[PDB]
Amino acid sequence: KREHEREVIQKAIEENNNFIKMAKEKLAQKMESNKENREAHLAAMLERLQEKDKHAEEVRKNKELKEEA
Amino acid sequence: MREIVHIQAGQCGNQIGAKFWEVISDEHGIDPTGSYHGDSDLQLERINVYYNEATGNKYVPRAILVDLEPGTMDSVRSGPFGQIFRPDNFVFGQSGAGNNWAKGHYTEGAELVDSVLDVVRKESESCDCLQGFQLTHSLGGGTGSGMGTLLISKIREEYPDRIMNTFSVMPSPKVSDTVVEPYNATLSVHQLVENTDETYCIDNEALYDICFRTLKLTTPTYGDLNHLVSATMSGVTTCLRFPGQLNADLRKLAVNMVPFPRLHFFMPGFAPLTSRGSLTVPELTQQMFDSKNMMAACDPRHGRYLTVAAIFRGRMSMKEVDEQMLNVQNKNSSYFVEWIPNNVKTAVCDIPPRGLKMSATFIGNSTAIQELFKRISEQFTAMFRRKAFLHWYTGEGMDEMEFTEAESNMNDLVSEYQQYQDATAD
Amino acid sequence: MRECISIHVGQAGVQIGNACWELYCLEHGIQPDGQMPSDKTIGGGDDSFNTFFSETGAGKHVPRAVFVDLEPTVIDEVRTGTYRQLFHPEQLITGKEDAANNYARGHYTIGKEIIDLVLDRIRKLADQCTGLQGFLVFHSFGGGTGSGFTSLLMERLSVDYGKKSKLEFSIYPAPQVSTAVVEPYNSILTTHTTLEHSDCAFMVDNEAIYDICRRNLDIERPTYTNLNRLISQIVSSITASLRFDGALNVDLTEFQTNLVPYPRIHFPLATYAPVISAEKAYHEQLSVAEITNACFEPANQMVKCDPRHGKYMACCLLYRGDVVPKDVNAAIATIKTKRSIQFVDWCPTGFKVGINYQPPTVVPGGDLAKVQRAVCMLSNTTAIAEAWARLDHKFDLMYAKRAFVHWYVGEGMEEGEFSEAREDMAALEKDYEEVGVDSV
Ligand SMILES: COc1cc2cc(c1Cl)N(C)C(=O)C[C@H](OC(=O)c1ccc(CCN=[N+]=[N-])cc1)[C@]1(C)O[C@H]1[C@H](C)[C@@H]1C[C@@](O)(NC(=O)O1)[C@H](OC)/C=C/C=C(\C)C2
Ligand SMILES: Nc1nc2c(ncn2[C@@H]2O[C@H](COP(=O)(O)OP(=O)(O)OP(=O)(O)O)[C@@H](O)[C@H]2O)c(=O)[nH]1
Ligand SMILES: Nc1nc2c(ncn2[C@@H]2O[C@H](COP(=O)(O)OP(=O)(O)O)[C@@H](O)[C@H]2O)c(=O)[nH]1
Ligand SMILES: [Ca+2]
Ligand SMILES: [Mg+2]
Ligand SMILES: [Mg+2]
Repeated sequence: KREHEREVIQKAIEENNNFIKMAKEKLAQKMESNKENREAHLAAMLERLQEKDKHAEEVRKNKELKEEA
Repeated sequence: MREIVHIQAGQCGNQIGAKFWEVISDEHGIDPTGSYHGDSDLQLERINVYYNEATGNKYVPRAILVDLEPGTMDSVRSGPFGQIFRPDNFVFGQSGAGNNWAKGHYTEGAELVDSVLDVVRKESESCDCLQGFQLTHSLGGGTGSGMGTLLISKIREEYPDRIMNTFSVMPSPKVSDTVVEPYNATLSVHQLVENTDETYCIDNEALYDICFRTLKLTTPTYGDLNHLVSATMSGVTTCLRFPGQLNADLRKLAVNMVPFPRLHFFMPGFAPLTSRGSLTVPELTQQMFDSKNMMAACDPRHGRYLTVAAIFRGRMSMKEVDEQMLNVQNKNSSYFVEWIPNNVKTAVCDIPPRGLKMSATFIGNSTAIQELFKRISEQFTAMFRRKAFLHWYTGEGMDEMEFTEAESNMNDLVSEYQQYQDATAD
Repeated sequence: MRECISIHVGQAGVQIGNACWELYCLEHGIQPDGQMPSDKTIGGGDDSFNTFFSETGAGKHVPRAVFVDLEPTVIDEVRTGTYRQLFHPEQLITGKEDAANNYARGHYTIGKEIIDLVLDRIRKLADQCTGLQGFLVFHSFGGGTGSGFTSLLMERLSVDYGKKSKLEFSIYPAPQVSTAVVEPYNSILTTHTTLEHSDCAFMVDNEAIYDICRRNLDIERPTYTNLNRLISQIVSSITASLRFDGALNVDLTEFQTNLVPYPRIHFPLATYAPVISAEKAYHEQLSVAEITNACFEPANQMVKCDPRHGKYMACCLLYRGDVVPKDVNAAIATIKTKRSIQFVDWCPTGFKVGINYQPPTVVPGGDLAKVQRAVCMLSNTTAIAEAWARLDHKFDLMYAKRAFVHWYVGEGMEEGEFSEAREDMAALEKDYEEVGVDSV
C-alpha cells in the first residue's frame, strides 16, 4: 500500500511537470515560427520595393542612352 | 501619442491639403499663429495626432509640402494659415512635372525625393509612436501622381510596418481639359494597389456633379470642389482626432475596412449637401447612403458593400442613430455581403463641424467602385490604342510594356471587385 | 492565506476592473486613499477581505491586481482617476501601441514586447502571498489585446505557476457595442488557445447585459459604464465567498467542484437578480422566492441561450443579504414543480446553496436600486454551447472567403492556426452534445 501511495503522488508530479514542459515547448515553437513568418513577409515586401528601385535605375539609364543617340 | 505624418504633393494635393489644415485647425481651436484659443478640452485631448507642440504653447501641423514647381506652395504660404506650417517642411523644385507621370516618378521627381525623405525622417524621429502617413494628391497630373506614388514606395521601404493612407483625387474630363490624365491616373492606380493600405477616392467627376446638380453651381470652381473635399476629409478623420471607440487609429480603420489587401479603395460620402441659398437623424442617415451624396461617381446600388464606416457629428439621440443604422441595413440587406456579418460600424462625435448642427460622413468599401476604374480604363484604352503622346513618357525612359502592365493590373482590380460582388455564403 | 490575484487585460478588462474594485472598496469600507478605519490590524492580517487586498504599514489596503493594456489611454484614466491612490504605479502597465483588434498582434507582434514585464509584476504580487489560491483574468473576446495577449499570458502562467487555478471573466461580443468586424476570429482564436489553461470561465454576453440595462433599468442606450456597473455586481456575487466570512458561506472552489464535470466543460451560465431601478424598487420589496424565480427567467442570464432547450449538469444559488435557508428551500421547492429543469441522467439534481449575509451595495450615481437581498445562479447547462454556435457561424461565413485573414498572416500567423482553432470549437460543441445524451 505504501508503494502505491508513493506511485500516485509521483504520477501527479510527473503529469504536472509534463504539462508545464509541453506548454513551454509549444509556446517556444509558436513564437519562433511566428517570428520567422512575419520576418519573411517583411523581406518579401522590401524585396519587391527594391526591384522597383532597380527598375527606376533602368528607366533613367534608358533615357540617358537615347539622349546620346 | 499616436502621430500621423501628413504629406501634400503637387498643385491639387497642396491645395486640398491647405484647406484640410484650415478646417481642422478651426475645429481644434488653433489660430493661424499656432496658439490655442478654443473652449473645449476635447479639442486638445488628441491634438498630437496631427500637431507638434512647440515653444510658446504653439501647435505646428505635422505636414510636409512637396511640389516640383514653387507656384502653389508660394500661394499656400500666402494663405490664411500659411504662417502656421514649418518653413523647413517646404520642399519645392523648379523644373516642374508638366503633367508627365514619367517626369514625376522617374526623372524630376526622383531628383527631389531624397530631400523630401529627409523631412519625413525628421518628423518621424520625433514621434512618440508613429501611426503612419496620409498623402493628399491628384492622379491626373504629374507631380502629385508620379512623385506622390514614388514617395509612397520610398517611405514604404523605411517604414514598412506603418499604415499608408492617401486622399487621391481622380481625374474627370468635366474638370480638366488635359487629355493624358487617364495615362497618369492608371499608372498611379498601378502603384496604389500595391503600396497603400487605404485610399479615399475623391472623384472630381462626383464633385462637379454635386456642385452642378445639387448645389446649383453653373460654373464650379476649384474652390467649390475643394469645399466638398475639406468637409469630407474632416469627417473621415474625425475618429482619429477626437476621443472615441471606433476606428480611432489608421490601423484599426484598415482592419475594419479592408477584407482583402488590394480592395482598399473607399467611396466617401457626406450629408447634408445643401446650396448656400436654398435635419433629422432618419434624413441624415438616408442621405449619406444616397448615390447623390457620394464623393465617387459610383452608384452603390450597382454593387455590394463589403464594409462601411459611418460617422455622425453633433448632438443627437444615439438611440435614434442606432435604430436608423439598423433600419437602413435591414431595408437594404441585398446590398451588403452576407459573408461579412456586422460589416457596418457607427461612430458618434459630439462636436459638429463648422456651420452645421448635425452631419454624417460615409466611408464605404463597395464593389461598385469598379465603375470609377472602368471609366478610367475606358478613357485609357481609347488613348493607348492610338498611342497618343506616348513619346513624352517613353522619352523619359519608359516603354509601352509598363503602360500595358498598369492597364492589366487595374483591369484585374475590377475583376476582383466583381468576384466578391458575385460571391455568396450558400 | 488563500490570496487571489486579479489580472485585467485590455480596455474591457481594465474598465470592468475599475468598476469591480470601486465596488469592493464600498463593500469593505475602504476609502479611495486605501485607508480602512474598521481594520484594526495595521500592515497585515488574515481577514477574509485580505484575499483581495494586501496591506502596507501606512494602513493602505492595496488591490492584489495588475492592469495591463498595450495602449495607455484607458489605464491613464486609472492613474489620474478617483482611485489612483489605491494602486502602486507598478501595478498599472501600459505600452504605446495597441493590438489594432488583431489577435496576432496581441499574442505575438506587440504582446511579446511586454509579456516579460507583466509576468515580473505578477510575480511581485505572488511573492507577497502566503498561500496563493489562483488568478482571476478579466478580458474581452473581441479586442486584439483581450484575445491575443490574454491567451499568451494564460499560456505563460501555466508554465510559471503550474496548475494553480485560473478563472476567467470573458466579455462575449455583441454588435450593439462591438468595435471590430473580426471579433469572431479573435474570439475563436483565444478560446482555442486558452481552453487547456483555464479551470473555469464566466462568459458575459454584452448583448445580454445591454438588453437587461434597456429592459430592467430603462436605459435608452447603455454605455460601457452602465454595462460595467451591472457586470461588477455579478462578479461581486461570485467572489463574495472569497472576500467575506459567514456560517452559511460556501467557498467558490466548492461550487467549482460541482460546476466542472470534465476539464473542457468549464463554462458556467450566470443569472443575476434583482436588477431593478430605484423608482420601481421603492415600496416594492422582492422576497427570496421572487428573486429565486427570476434566476430561471432567461431574460436575466448573462449569456443569451435557452436552458429550457438543454440539460442541466449543476445548479448553484449564491445568495447575499437578508436570506435564510428556510425561505431558500421553500422557494426551490416551488420552482422544481413549475420550471423546465431537466438534468442529465448521470448528475444529481439537488441545488447547491450558499449565503453571504453582507447586503449588496451600489455605487453612488448608478442606476441599480439598493436591495436587501440578491442572488446569482451559476448553472452548468448544455445550452451555453448556443453561444459558441453563434460565434462559430460568423467565423465560418468570413473564413470561407478568407476575409481579413491577410491581417493575421501579415503578423506571422498561418491559416493552419485558424482551422486548428475552428476544429477545436467544433469538438467543443460536440462535447456539449455528448454530455447531454442519456446513458446507455
Ligand atoms: C492637339 O494636340 C495637343 C497639343 C498640346 C496640348 C494638348 C493637345 Cl491634345 N492637350 C490639350 C493635352 O492635354 C496634351 C498634354 O498637354 C499638356 O500636359 C500641357 C501642359 C501645359 C501647357 C501650357 C502651355 N505650354 N505649351 N506648348 C500646355 C499643354 C500632353 C502633350 O500629353 C502631355 C505630355 C505628357 C507633357 C506635356 C508637357 O506639359 N510636359 C511634358 O514633359 O510632357 C509639354 O511641356 C510644357 C507641353 C506640351 C504642350 C503641347 C505638346 C501642346
Ligand atoms: N462590457 C464591456 N465591454 C467592453 C468594454 N470595452 C470594450 N468592450 C468590448 O470589448 C470588445 C473590444 O475589445 P477591447 O477590450 O476594447 O480591445 P483591447 O482588449 O483593448 O484590444 P486592442 O485595443 O485591439 O489592443 C468589444 O466587443 C467591446 O464591446 C467595457 O468597458 N465593458
Ligand atoms: N478637386 C480638386 N482637383 C484639382 C485641384 N487642382 C487640380 N486638380 C485636379 O488635378 C489634376 C491636375 O493635376 P495637378 O495637381 O495640377 O498636377 P501636379 O501639380 O503636377 O501634381 C486635374 O485632373 C485637376 O482636375 C483642386 O484644387 N481641387
Ligand atoms: Ca489588517
Ligand atoms: Mg495644375
Ligand atoms: Mg485597446
